[PDB]
Amino acid sequence: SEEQLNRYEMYRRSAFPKAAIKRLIQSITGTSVSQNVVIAMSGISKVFVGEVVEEALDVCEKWGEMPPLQPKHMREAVRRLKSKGQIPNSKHKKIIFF
Amino acid sequence: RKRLFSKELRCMMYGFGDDQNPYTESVDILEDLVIEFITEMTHKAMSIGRQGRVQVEDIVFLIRKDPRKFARVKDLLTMN
Amino acid sequence: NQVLTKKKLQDLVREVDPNEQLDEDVEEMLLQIADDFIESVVTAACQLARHRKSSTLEVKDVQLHLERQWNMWIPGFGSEEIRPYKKACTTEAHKQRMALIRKTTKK
Amino acid sequence: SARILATNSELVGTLTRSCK
Amino acid sequence: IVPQLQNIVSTVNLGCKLDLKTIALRARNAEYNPKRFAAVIMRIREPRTTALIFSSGKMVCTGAKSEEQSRLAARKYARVVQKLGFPAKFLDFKIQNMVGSCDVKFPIRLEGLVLTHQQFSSYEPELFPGLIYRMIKPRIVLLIFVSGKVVLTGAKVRAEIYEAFENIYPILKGFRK
Amino acid sequence: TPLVDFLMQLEDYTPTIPDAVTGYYLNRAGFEASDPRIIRLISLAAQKFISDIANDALQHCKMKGKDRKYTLTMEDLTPALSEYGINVKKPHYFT
Amino acid sequence: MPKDAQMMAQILKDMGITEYEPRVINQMLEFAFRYVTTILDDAKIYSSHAKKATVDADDVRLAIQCRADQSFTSPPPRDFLLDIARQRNQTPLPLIKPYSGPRLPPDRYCLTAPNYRLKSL
Repeated sequence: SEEQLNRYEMYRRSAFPKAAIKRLIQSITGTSVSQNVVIAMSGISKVFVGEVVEEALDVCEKWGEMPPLQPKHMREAVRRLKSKGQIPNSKHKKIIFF
Repeated sequence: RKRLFSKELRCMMYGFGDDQNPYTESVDILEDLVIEFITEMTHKAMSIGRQGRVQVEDIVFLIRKDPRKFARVKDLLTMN
Repeated sequence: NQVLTKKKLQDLVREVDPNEQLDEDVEEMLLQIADDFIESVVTAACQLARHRKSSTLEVKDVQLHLERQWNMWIPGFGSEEIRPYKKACTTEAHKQRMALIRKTTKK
Repeated sequence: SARILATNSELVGTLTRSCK
Repeated sequence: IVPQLQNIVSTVNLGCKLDLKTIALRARNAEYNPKRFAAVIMRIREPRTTALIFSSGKMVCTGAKSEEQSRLAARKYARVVQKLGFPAKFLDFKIQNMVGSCDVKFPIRLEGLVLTHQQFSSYEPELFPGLIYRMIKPRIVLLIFVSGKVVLTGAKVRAEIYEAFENIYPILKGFRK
Repeated sequence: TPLVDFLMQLEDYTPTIPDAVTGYYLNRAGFEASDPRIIRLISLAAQKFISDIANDALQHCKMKGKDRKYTLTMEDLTPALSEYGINVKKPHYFT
Repeated sequence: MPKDAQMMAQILKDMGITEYEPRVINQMLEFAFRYVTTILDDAKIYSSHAKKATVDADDVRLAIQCRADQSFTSPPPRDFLLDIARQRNQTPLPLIKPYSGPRLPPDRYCLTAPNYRLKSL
């Protein structure tokens, strides 16, 4: 239609800027990264945003609300993703044997 | 901290079906989630492989388990 | 002076499966679990605040207790930029004692 | 390169909203 | 619409082995950087043209904008090598590549173009802001942009560029914005 | 039923862990396994877990670069176990 | 025998343990290495949270006390078991019906159930 073609345009053309993530990663490493790191790390974070919004619209469709996304559907989105191990936290030393 | 992903993330939520005009608080939650994800991936990458260096190989091992993200990394590298 | 009021709890069950009821015993136990969680998190955060030689509970030390113990990252608040991650401060005494395990093993 | 992003500030996000 | 050529890459064998230091020291506008690349980079001015001269006597000539201009610049490079003292014959001259570009005068919508021709078109916005469409029969690579500018590369003759543009024009008119 | 479909697929796979070994560790856990397909599913799940830990260890070993024979040293197994809930901490150099 | 395995036999001898397996001393040194490198794990997280340079003694003192609730949780105290009992010990004992056959709880607390199994098709 005429909205699906505009939505497909924003699904492809949108990206995080490489001039800021290269500034963001290098504040964590200390020295330097490469261009093929920033190209991949800018691409995984678009999949991760698409992992949340496609699942936060499943929370909103499950409850009785409309397309505008309140934060109620966004804290619930991170809760359901973390219970399936999708959201990694490297500060919780987990233990499976008890 | 200011918001470094305020205008970029509003195009992306529209790309996955949200609205043309999302809420500022929802955009803020998404920006915080993206920063936390990038930080976690960078620490694990520094630990795995060459200590103190984050490489594409380390990032690929880290994302190997999740199918959607692994496919995207491979496609982007091949297209590049 | 109660924090959960048995209507916010009922909507928390209605959002999961709307054809589901709790019994009086289950409702009371869930309220008790909520109260216990609040008390533990608050005490630990207050101990971390006392440690920072401060007298104000910020959000930076309710973060560190939920992440390390309860596996909870509450997204929509934001932190300061994390400092460059120090990887290995291995000391000289470990660099010379572990260089004796290999000296006996291969030589 | 900047024309793919310039149209990404005219169409999406015209008014800024909020929520209680 | 006609596509005008912008770049012609040709190659010519001189047949005589060259030591590059005397050519770099005697000839003008000659650049030699061995720790970087193993050829002599000499530019002329009348036809804005650049030659990489190699030590085995093979020369790559690039920058001209027709076949006759590329051949005339290659002859000029051969005679400026000749007059230094090397016996240089114009053995074989072959044009490796011809590059042309054109404007089709309307904005193009690339998402339908990758939707209906995904066998021959690889399009990734993030890195390159363009769509690579590979024509199977002409053997040309076309960078199609959203603003309407098309770049045709990877051709040996002029008629291949012309036939590839006449091939890809009705598809682009069918996908006007 | 996903579990039933998986059992139908299993009607061919034979696990490395034998049924008497698995059928004994269910006896210490609290039941005598009557149906010999439940034993097979549990054994296959355990086999998958061990295989994943070992393969992650092999991947760390291959990444350090030595390419002839791969030894299952503790330096490759200890980071490979921490991705699951096994946190070993072995000492060295007892003073 | 290092000086901390020579002292680990002294600790078990000071208890009522005179006859132990020789594998026990190798086990009680792995537990004692895992404990101090978990306290000093948390004592480095708390030093950076208060933003200091070294690991002081008040960081290790907090790291000891803030993991005596999850890593080494206790059986319930004597002041709590007395209060739970003395309200349970005040309701009277009920009377017994004369002929009820097998005396059992209600059916949702017992293990009597039809206990199905798959049709081996």
